[PDB]
Amino acid sequence: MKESLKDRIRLWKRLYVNAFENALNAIPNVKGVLLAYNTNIDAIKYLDADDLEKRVTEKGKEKVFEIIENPPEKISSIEELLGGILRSIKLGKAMEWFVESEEVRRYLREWGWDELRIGGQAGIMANLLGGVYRIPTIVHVPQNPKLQAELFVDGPIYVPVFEGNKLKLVHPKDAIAEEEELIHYIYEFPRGFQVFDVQAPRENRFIANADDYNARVYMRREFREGFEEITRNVELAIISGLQVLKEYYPDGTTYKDVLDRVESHLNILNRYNVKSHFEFAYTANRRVREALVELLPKFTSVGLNEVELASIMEIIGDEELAKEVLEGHIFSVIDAMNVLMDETGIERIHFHTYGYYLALTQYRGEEVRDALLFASLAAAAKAMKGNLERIEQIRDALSVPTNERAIVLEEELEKEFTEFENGLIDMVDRQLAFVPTKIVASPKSTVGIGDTISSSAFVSEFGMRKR
Ligand SMILES: Nc1ncnc2c1ncn2[C@@H]1O[C@H](COP(=O)(O)OP(=O)(O)O)[C@@H](O)[C@H]1O
Repeated sequence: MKESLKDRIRLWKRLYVNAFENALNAIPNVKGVLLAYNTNIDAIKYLDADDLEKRVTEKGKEKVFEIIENPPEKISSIEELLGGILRSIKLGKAMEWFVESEEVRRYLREWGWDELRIGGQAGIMANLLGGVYRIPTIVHVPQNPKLQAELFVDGPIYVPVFEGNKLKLVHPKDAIAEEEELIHYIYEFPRGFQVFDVQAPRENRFIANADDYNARVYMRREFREGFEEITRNVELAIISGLQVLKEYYPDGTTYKDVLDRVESHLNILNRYNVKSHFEFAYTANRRVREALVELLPKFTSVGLNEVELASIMEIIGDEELAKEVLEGHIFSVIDAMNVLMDETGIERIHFHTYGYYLALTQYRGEEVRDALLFASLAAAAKAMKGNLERIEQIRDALSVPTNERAIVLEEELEKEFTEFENGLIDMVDRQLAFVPTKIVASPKSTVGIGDTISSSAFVSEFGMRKR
């Protein structure tokens, strides 16, 4: 049956408002979520031409400009920091270098920040799931100074504290201690920024990471010892922050030290039938990347984008597929997703990119589609306001026009697969769900959108399936 694009656009409108209502009613059904490993502080500085100008000349825009062409590994100089910000302005691509010099670290603080917000994939997810969705959340916070603890929004957000051979769950502000401030200085520039000669073709950002704890994924005592106690409190779990692991460290330690600890956590989660999602962020190290892929079988769900899916295909050996996946060919993406599920036996894969999301699941049902639709609204709301606070703000996203090209793209899925409903395809032993998303032109924040996308779909889908 023929279906005009205007009718299709109308049809998705109804699906979106229904998914939303369905999600709002299901969310209250999730008993608890554990957010693990990376949490920190995000110090945001809105770049000012004159300031950066005055600043670069100071050190001497000599070395600074040499850094643009020959970028270093980490930031060990003030030249390397400014050369790095500019370069990020040039290529207009998002970068992040690790500040190794305590000297540069003092520079960063003096330079200051315009505002502060929680950082870390776990941290951002805590404020969203706990503060916004109000789902009782337990989160890992490596260092909890007062500056860190107060970045947490009021809501059912807890941190585990060993109260005399008694594991208690208390709010961050009630668990402050004299620890280190783990700051990630985020420098952002508009779609058109003006510095020296260089112009920015897009609104991006450079991150100066002065975080020594999340770099090595150090675990709090409670997570290394009372993990089984914590786990008893949750229904779901979202793991992240491992993409930082290196094969070898100068102190003779290795990635194995950490993964060994992580694998035993997954076994406890499994033992209690906790559904877990892994955020497979891009992992530059191949050996570490291979290790993470072998861990996948122990997870219920996975989330990844194009670059990440492709990166897995490369190590999995499917080098031809990875190339097309990076090429953005949607029928190739589906292929890679099926290959990955064949390879790992994982229960669910949520793929997100610009314009549409895909979810390959072994189980069937509309909940997977509505969850992806709720997540798309949440991502739009977030990009719109920059900062979410109430679950209502998400209702505003309904006014954002759906990606029309993704709608046209469904027609091809339709002639290729067995759509039994819109965005729903029946496969022999699995289901495929497709959802055209809502792109926000010139967004506010854009800092934790990917986390917003993955956690919102994973959590809401579960509440909906929990029924
Ligand atoms: N302006 C925007 N409007 C709607 N969605 C966006 C926008 N910018 C990014 N997104 C979505 O969020 C995702 C970003 O996630 P990801 O690629 O993992 O990167 P990051 O972790 O840096 O946010 C994209 O895949 C895209 O689907």
